Amino acid sequence: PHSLGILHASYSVRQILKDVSLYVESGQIMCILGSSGSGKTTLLDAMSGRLGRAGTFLGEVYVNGRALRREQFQDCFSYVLQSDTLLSSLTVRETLHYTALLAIRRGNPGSFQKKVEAVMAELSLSHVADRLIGNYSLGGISTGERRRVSIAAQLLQDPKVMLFDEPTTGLDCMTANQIVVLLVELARRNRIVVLTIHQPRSELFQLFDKIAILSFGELIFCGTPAEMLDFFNDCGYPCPEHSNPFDFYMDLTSVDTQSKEREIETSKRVQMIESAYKKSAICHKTLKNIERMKHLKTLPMVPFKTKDSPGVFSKLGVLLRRVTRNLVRNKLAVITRLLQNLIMGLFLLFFVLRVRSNVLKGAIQDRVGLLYQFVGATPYTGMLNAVNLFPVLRAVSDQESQDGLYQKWQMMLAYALHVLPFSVVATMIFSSVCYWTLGLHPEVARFGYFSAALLAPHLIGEFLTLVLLGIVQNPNIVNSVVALLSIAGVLVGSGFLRNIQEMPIPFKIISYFTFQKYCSEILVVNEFYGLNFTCGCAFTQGIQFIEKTCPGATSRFTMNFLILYSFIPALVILGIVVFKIRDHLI
Amino acid sequence: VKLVESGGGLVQPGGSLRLSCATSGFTFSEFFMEWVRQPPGKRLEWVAVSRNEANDYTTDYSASVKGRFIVSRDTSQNILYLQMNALRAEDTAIYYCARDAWMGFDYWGQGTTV
Amino acid sequence: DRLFSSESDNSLYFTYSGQPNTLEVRDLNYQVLGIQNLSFKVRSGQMLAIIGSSGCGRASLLDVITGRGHGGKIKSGQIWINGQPSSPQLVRKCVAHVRQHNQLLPNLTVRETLAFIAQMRLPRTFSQAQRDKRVEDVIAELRLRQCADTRVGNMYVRGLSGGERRRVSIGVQLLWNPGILILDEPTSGLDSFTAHNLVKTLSRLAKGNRLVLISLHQPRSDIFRLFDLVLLMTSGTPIYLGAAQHMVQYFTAIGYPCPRYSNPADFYVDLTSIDEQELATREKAQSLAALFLEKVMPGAVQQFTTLIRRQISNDFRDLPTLLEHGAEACLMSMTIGFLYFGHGSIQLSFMDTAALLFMIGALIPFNVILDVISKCYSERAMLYYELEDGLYTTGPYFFAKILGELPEHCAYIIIYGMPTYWLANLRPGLQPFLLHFLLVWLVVFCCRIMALAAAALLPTFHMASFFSNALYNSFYLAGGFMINLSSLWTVPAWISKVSFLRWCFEGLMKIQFSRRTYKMGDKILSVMELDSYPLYAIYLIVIGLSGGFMVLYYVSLRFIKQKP
Amino acid sequence: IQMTQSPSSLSASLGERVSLTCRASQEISGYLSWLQQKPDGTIQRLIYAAFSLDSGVPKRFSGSRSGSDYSLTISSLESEDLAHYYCLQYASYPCTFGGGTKLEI
Repeated sequence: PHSLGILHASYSVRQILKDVSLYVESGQIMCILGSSGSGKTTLLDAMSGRLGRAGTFLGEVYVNGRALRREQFQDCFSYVLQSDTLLSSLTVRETLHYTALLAIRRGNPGSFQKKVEAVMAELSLSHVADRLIGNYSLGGISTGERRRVSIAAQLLQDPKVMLFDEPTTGLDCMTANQIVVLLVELARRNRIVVLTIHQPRSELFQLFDKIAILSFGELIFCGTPAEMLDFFNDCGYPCPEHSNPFDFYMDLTSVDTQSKEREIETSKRVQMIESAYKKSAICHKTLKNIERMKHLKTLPMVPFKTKDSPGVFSKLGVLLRRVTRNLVRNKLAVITRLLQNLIMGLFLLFFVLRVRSNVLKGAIQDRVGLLYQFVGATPYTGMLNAVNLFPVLRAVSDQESQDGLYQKWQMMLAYALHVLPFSVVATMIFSSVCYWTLGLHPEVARFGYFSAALLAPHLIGEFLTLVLLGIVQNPNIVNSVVALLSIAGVLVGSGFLRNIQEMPIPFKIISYFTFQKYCSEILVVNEFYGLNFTCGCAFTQGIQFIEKTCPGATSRFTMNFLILYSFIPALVILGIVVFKIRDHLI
Repeated sequence: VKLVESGGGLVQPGGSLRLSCATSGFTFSEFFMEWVRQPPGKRLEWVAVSRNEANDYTTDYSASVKGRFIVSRDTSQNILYLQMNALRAEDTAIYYCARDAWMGFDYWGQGTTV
Repeated sequence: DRLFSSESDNSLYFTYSGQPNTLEVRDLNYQVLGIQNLSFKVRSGQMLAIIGSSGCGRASLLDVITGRGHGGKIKSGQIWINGQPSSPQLVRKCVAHVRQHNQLLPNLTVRETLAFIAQMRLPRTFSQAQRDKRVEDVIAELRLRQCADTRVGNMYVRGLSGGERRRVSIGVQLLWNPGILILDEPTSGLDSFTAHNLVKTLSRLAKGNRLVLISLHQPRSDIFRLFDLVLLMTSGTPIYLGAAQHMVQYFTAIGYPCPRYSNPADFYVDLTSIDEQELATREKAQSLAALFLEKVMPGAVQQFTTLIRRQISNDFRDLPTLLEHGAEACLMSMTIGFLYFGHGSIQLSFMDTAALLFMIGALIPFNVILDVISKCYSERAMLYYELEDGLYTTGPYFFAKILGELPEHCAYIIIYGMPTYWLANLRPGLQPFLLHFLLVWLVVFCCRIMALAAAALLPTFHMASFFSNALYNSFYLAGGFMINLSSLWTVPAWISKVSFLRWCFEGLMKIQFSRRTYKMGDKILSVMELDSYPLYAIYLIVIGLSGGFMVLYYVSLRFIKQKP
Repeated sequence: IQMTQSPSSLSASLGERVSLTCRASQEISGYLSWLQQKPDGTIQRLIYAAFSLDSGVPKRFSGSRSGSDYSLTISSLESEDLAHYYCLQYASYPCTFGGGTKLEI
């Protein structure tokens, strides 16, 4: 049987862990308790090997006699999160199949489907295999079913040592008891399960095999609950009848941060308990067992995962198909994506509704206002869609990247690839509905040019919002910054109401890096070229207004189009770099 | 408000003595009753407290005299009593009779040498 | 009992003097979980702890006891409070409610908010010395003397501990000396020792001839050991009612012994918890429930002054908010100045000046709307709780909020309007500058009132923000700069007639182009509809729109409830 | 909470401005009282809450606070000031007293 061994674990970067020593075997489940400043999450992250890059972590970790290095923690120890970020518009079977494809690479999907069926039958998830996840309060699956689906997705990689970060917090009593029973069964099924509970119940005492208590990183006790009660009785603190020994022992080994004397009293009590535990025979037996397993050379090799490194293009295609199925199965998402520009155009038509030919009343002013509204609204709609649909995918990617499944830049590329055609179709239908109704130089070439000149800035703004969401966590600050940047661009770079030929030098230099200037130039060349004006009165034709706004735009229309089309890969590379630094600065 | 202390004299170690604190000029059933001592070469030290009628005339003592001293009050005569046991060893002081402690030690008494 | 703090004071400095309050409920049957045949009777001096399923969905049992509730409202029983039937006036005059979420201003200390609550609760007959004595007694009763000067700030601020915040809330809800105290989850999110201290404080408060009701979902062992009276509520039906120490004896006598080393409350909760299996456990809880029955001033002006003083003290001490507001205002002003910089060899044209005025008029309303919506939704819950408590009838609260926002609004207006008139090289002089300043101030005030009305009209933050953005876009498109103010058939004309942005742009045009002839002023004013209304007419229209928006906001505050 | 009062002794003549310093081990939020123990034995409180004065107390006594150090300023001293002063706190249980200061003429 396998065996996990921890010797003198310590985490400084301010001494979060102080001489942590644990020892777990196969068929047993170990629970770890502690206060808020106990440091159990840090210990779990150091055992899984995630937060070990921010600060130094001492101590050795022996698994089946062989000591794993700092790079062998990820492919051997599994970690289950607490947020449980899952896609609502996806079924359990499809999610497990996508997870198996991202983790395992064998061949035809028959083996993957058989493995998914076996894993679902192991956790009794066959009754919800053809049901959407959704929300527990909106009619979907319950929180316990979501936790079971997460456990199944984590077990798809066939692990042997599992870690859980508070799997019972946030749930009811019956759901927590069922989760505890399921974890006990999984541990008894030839596996190692090390979980942490904030405050267990009374019936969860005789179900665990080993109970650990940590106080500010110092190991207070770790052993069999029977030996735990024996040691707590011999130490001079007998547990009263009907007192929930869990909470009693948690309060006995806690620090009261309310006064200056009670704190010192609790500290001295904790130190005395730790000193009595260090001189006990349980720690000596644990150290002897660890030393024996270290120099035994009888146990088999270290059980790693059955996952193999897949191709980058395969993971990209799998993520693309996953996000496409998630977007299609969500009617509201595609509805907003295809109707935001339509609602904006209808709101503009409710005010303008027509464009006349009279220099004195509504000849150039209405067109300039419409173009300004389009340039200020398309990135606004892109940012709205991004803030409404990306954060959940960002959370899913952040949760799945720590397990070694895929990278975040691949997720961003798949998101861009699946958002390109929907936005293209939305802009196309919006232009087909609104550009012909307004009657702005009706022509097929002008129609296509207008469609492209309203589609490119939309994608530019959407990619900028994606970059800002990848660099800033809070979506509200991202929304505010994107709105401010779009307003500044449409106010400075756009030569509609600023006369760039007279603006100062710094603003003129800043406007060269903004797509609003190129968009305005393209719109002017497309609109004010093939029509004349009359007053029955400053200008007479459209060429005069073109030369007044942007003189050399007629000869640089193609260059502006090329710049507007090449601004997209620059933003893609910027987002790739933003994600490649975000996956490290966290 | 006037506070008069009585019951001071020469006693033997391990004996028993009872002090008397006369209250006049204020409601005796609405205010607290405090016992403050003073060693000949140390600072002031609170001894016990006699709560009002709102607390069912409960008593409380410090960590140094808990179990040996017993304070009681007479509502009919408005006279505070303090039964002292196992005295003359270290409890020799200039014990005073105060009125309120949470609202500031005001309207002190005369004090007697025990 | 021996592992917690023992160096405390068991004295009661602020007790309830009066007749003992009684609370008797007879056969309570709530419908939309499933309260059936609920009956209990408590008197002053006892602490009733409702453990188990103490809720019926979104509203707890203490909410329907007091008469509140988010779900259904049909009743099937009787509620007797102090020998009188249940009524909102009785529950507002005698019963006190302490919600789970606290309502405290972070920019205020404990003593300041306590004095404010005492002034807003005690009648005008009590002098200042009596209010100070009451505040001191309330502070000494809950042992809050070591933090009377420290701030009570919430998260992201220093403030104090959560237990001290709960104690401050209890003192706020206990200043007017209530007869019946009710708290909903007081030990939620607190430390174990802090929860024990809070339970001891509540027990000491109930011991002083008072009635305290506590609702806890999963009480600890030390919390359950200090309970005076306990009521086991599972799926709305009661199982046991009496002393906490006798619950184990009753369960042993009925034939359900408690196992050694197991919490009694958790065991008795998970033993009769409903899950074919749902109906098997339903008859078990009904059998235990059925067998248990067989065995048994000061005034409006004073309130307005207190409210405006509290608002001023909370606003003038919020350093980060004012700093970020001034920073964004200075950024916008510098952008507007350096973008339309008129000083130099080349001067501004007519279209440039028109666009500058239109931007000055229609760029600040977005940030104003955002800030006002944020400030409203940061205290909507506190305002609703204060209105439900019965402090004020939101009559003078409108004027108090207006006069408290006026200083910050004027400061923001000054900061936004100082570095914008000289950098743009506009018409020199004092009278046109003062007129432009007053017009911008009035327009921003009208936008603030519109944002207040939109926040008070819709309870959802996202829906209110969307409605405000829609109104802003409607007033932006209705301006006389985008659609020429001539291509409006029936709807956009009437929209622009009530749009403050159009009037602002018209006033700015009439002020900056008054008898000015520039090369390529009167011709553009003739071809547009800006000359149809003089300056004082525009000012009167803006004042009337502001008054109408204020009336709408007052109506929304008086009629529409500010449910969080 | 330990109350350290400084200095332990002070001697001055009539007419000078004397000030006694009393420091608390913890934060009392201004809950401090000043006592005056006459040589005859009768004690009388002069200043409560470190800001207000009791009834019958002359206006020469004043209380101030500078951070965590409370100061009792006595200006225009007479010959009737020969007594002991003890600073105490009543913000936290139990109520502790100070070291004391023997003011002599």
